[PDB]
Amino acid sequence: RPTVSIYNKDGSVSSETLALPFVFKAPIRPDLVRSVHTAVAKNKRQPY
Amino acid sequence: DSVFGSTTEVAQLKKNYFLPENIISNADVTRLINSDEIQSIVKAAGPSRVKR
Amino acid sequence: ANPRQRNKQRSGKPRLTRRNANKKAKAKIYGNFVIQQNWDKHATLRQNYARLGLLATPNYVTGGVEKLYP
Amino acid sequence: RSKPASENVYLKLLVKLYRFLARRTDSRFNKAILKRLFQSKTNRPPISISKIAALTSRKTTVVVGTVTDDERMLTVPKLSIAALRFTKSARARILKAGGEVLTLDQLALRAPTGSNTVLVRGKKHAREAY
Amino acid sequence: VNIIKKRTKPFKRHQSDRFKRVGESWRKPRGIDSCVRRRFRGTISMPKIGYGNNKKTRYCMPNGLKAFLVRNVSDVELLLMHNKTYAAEIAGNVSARKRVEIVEKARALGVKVTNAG
Amino acid sequence: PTHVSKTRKLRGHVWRPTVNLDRLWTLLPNEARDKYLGKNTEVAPVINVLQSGYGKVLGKGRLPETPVIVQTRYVSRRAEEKIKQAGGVVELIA
Amino acid sequence: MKFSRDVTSSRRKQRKAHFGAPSSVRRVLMSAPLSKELREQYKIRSLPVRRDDQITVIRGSNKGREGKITSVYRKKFLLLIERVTREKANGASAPVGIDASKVVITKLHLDKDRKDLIVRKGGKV
Amino acid sequence: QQDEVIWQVVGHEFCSYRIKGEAQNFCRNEYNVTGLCNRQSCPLANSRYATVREDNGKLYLYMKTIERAHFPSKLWQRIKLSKNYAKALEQIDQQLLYWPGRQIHRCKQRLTRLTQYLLK
RNA sequence: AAAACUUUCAGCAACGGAUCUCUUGGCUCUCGCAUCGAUGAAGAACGCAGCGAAAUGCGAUACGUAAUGUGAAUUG
RNA sequence: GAAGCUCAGACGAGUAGGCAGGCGUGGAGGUUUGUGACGAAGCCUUGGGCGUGAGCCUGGGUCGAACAGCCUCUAGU
RNA sequence: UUUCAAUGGCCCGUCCACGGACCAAGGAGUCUAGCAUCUAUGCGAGUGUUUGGGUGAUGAAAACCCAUCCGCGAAAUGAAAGUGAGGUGGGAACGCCCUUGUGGCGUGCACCAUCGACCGUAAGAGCAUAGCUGUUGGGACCCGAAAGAUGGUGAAACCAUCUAGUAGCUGGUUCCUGCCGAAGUUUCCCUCAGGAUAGCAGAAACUCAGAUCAGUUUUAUGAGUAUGUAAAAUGAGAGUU
RNA sequence: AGCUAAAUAUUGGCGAGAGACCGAUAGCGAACAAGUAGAGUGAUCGAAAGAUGAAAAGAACUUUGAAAAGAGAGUUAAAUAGUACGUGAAAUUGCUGAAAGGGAAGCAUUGGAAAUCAG
Repeated sequence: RPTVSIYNKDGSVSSETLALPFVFKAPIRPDLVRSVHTAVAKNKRQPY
Repeated sequence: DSVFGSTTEVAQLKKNYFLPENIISNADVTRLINSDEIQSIVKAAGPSRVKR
Repeated sequence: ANPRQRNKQRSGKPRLTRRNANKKAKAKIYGNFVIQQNWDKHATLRQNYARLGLLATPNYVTGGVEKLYP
Repeated sequence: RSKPASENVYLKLLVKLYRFLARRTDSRFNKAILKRLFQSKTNRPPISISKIAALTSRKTTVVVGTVTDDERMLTVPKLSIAALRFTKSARARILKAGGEVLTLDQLALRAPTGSNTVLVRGKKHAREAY
Repeated sequence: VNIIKKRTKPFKRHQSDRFKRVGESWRKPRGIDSCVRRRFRGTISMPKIGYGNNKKTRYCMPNGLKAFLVRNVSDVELLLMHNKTYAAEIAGNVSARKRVEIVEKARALGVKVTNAG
Repeated sequence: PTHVSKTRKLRGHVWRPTVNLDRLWTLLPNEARDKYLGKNTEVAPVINVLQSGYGKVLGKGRLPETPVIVQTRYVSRRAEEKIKQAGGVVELIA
Repeated sequence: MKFSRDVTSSRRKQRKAHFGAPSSVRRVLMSAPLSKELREQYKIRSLPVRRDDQITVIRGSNKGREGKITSVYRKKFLLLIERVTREKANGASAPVGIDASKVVITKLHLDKDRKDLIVRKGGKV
Repeated sequence: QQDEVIWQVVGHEFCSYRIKGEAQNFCRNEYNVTGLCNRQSCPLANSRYATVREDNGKLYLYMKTIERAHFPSKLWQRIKLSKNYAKALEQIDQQLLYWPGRQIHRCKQRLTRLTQYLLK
């Protein structure tokens, strides 16, 4: 599993590293994300 | 790791949740077409845009 | 719209503006002095009770619990 | 149908890979697979793990669609399946108890012409009221 | 390849001339005895797909360049590749200060400006 | 979606729940299946079919041959002998 | 961001409140900044205008002019400063009003009522 | 994940570099070589590429690799050319000989009109 | 084939008040609260400012009085 | 732009109905380092250009403060 | 652009008749509940968090998390007690040959059949959501009819409500281009209006590369120049649920 | 025979905070002196009407006119902002210029004449 560098406040790469979480290998579905977000972006409307 | 989990191990912060497994294993079709295992069996290619 | 609310729309008398709304109206604690010192004016009551070691309810919680760490 | 009805970008990759194979080999397996990728969800019914186990003991098994699990049957044989999707229970049962699971992109790497592969299908009845 | 336009005159809605309430814009008639819909003699001509122009010479000005609408100078930088086939057209609301910046930039890049004036 | 409608393209034109023996072994936890099924142990499992949502057991399916105790409010006549050759007994709830 | 439910960020209600402000509230909307030498030795940033205060007009066609305020014309949010005027057609001189935010204060009208306020608003005198 | 799944997201319809016109579309990205929404052109879509641009009477070529494609700070490697026009044509094409040479035409074409812009 | 008259085209002017931009108003939702009157209420009529007819406020103490607060106005 | 490119052949009326692809309208999310007092929107014109078309872009005039292309969401379109 | 000449061109919508003096703005298949089909997405013998509880400091009516239940499905059948579950043929794909192939040979998913059994079961396929379309009910595409009811005000009439009352009917119903394209009639059922099955028009899923069809004619007739029937010419890819 | 919190309802009252709402034929009947002008014996009914400009700086003065007003001026960034006041469409009308017209016009195709534009 790959690692990713951790950045200090100044910008220097710290010695520590974390392994990339499995979620970053999840499928990328621009068709699904729009279908969900179309309805979820509707759930704060006020009636008129 | 616990907010989302893994495709084979349940997430800790979401119950009975495993990540969605990909429909396709490898996401490189253009490499799949241009790989040996297919290029060895594929019959001879036709021509490109064909003369009138 | 009602004549009554048209009265103070066409009147010159200033309203009775009453300034009341508070987002997160988390009521502060009186009663016991010990708990009132060691209350968290931000965290919720069921967090605060479990922080102190006090059972918020003896009966089962009719929903979910809070799990922040595995 | 010239293209699938799904906006699944990953499906269009399978079709693109298997549109190349359909016209560039004589494999009637490829033409059958490409056509079945076009068919709707109602026409790609699920097959069960048990049914696959029966059909192999009655070679990589190929089913376009889903492979669900059969809880009634307990000890799963060794199998090599290649399907569009797998239910989580079915995938664990095939993988832990014996063989391995594949996918239609991997299966093309394995058998581009479909040699030594059985192309199964699931009972296309749905409800079928009468 | 040159340009040939299969028809120059526009299409005018029937009786558009007679009435000011009837617009000068084409609406297809729906009457079942409409001489215009039944394409009689000396009647107005209905648009058909047969009138469509040549694909290789479509959306082309009589000087063989397709008009690309330009709002700022960063749009003219896009026509860098296609100076030989696209003509830069200034948007109608671009101020005088920006307009000269675009025209001077287009002149440097060799991109024709349809409305340089 | 009032943009994709047909009026848009028309502008201008005029109590005994049932369980069966095949499913019977699934009601027990997956862990204890791996230590009671296929192993010859003196202790037999208890499958309290009542405490899963069924009152009756039916005779569908075949039986793994491990003697098993099944707790039911009701049992089919051809369900109970099928577990008999399986070595187990039906235990009836009062 | 106004994190409070106490205050309204409606545009409609903010304009009604500005244009329905009573004189005892218009008196605050008519504040003016303090000039640099006033600002540093009183440690205060602004002040509501008062008659007889000496101001210099910062912005407008009367830029750089000075003068004394004659009357803080509160109904129309205007300040009438002496010896700044516009000439009417017939020959009369009708002063025009400058806004209290477009003028800076270079000399105050100190009174015991103002002195308490200056030390009230974190100042020194 | 890889070049084709990224293509069907950044490339096909929605990007921050696309300009759809009367009947077609352009590609505003600076690192493009044709200005069009094409796979052989779009870097967001594809792996290693090469294209040239103009700065203050000077030309510069940008290059990228695959091992470094995940680290965007130093992902692009720039080379500055301030010697001559015909030299620039040779300085560019020489560095892309080990590279697929289908887009050498587009690269060489770009230098010419960049040079022509400097003259005009 | 002249002028007028009629018609069309263009320019200007008229008429008219569309379009656009605005907007201390509407409508809809949510939130908080419970407080009219025989100690004369709701409503009605008359009346009052230096100059007010409307509207507001107010009651022969009449565009108010006392008290507290602010701290120099009101404005035609 | 694999939704692409290329070669070839045939066919073209059309009511009821069936079928796909587009043009314009008010608002919403995203985007364009987007347009604008050096003149936004509108409006006008014997000015020009584009599309078979719905429509679009533009010159000049008038005008004075906001508007739009693209991907999508929504309708008192 | 305007005018001129040559040829042409009945006024539009509606059902002769009815509507139309002219212009600008407004103006009609909408929202919603249930059901049905289809496509997509998520999961899969399961599925659905949003009645609630938890949580959310930054737009806290959003997002995020979850306990017990419950809905539908996982088993039917009888009115009810009660009870309660294959091999043959083809056939998609693969292997295999002889040496191509053909053909043979295996393998046989779906499904179709025959031929078998078990009480419908036979190795479960659904559940939710969004979209499209159809239909039923709500004012229900827009406008429009004669009455009535309540409670009032005058001296039966009048007034505000019920009330957007009632429509089998009248009139109107707003953008473009493209593709395909009818029947205009048998059939029956049918007190009543209709309902039909079929035909014509389509959309999806599956067989043979056919001698399968044909608004055609032949061949052979049989009987009375015609008539029907079965069995070569010609064209076409014909089919089916 | 009797009482009783909370959870629950809330187009009215006293206030607030919003909105994928409407934008002056819309939205409440009423954005404005609106339940107002007004109508009816009465019960009831019931409208239309928003925008000068940054600031009135609302046009001094002369002249013609009895007056209304006009013409000069003057204010302004602008009077193509003059209170009949942002923008100022169409119908409709007046003048000017061009053109055609013998009991129709309008339109269509093709070209000439004049006008005008481009490349």
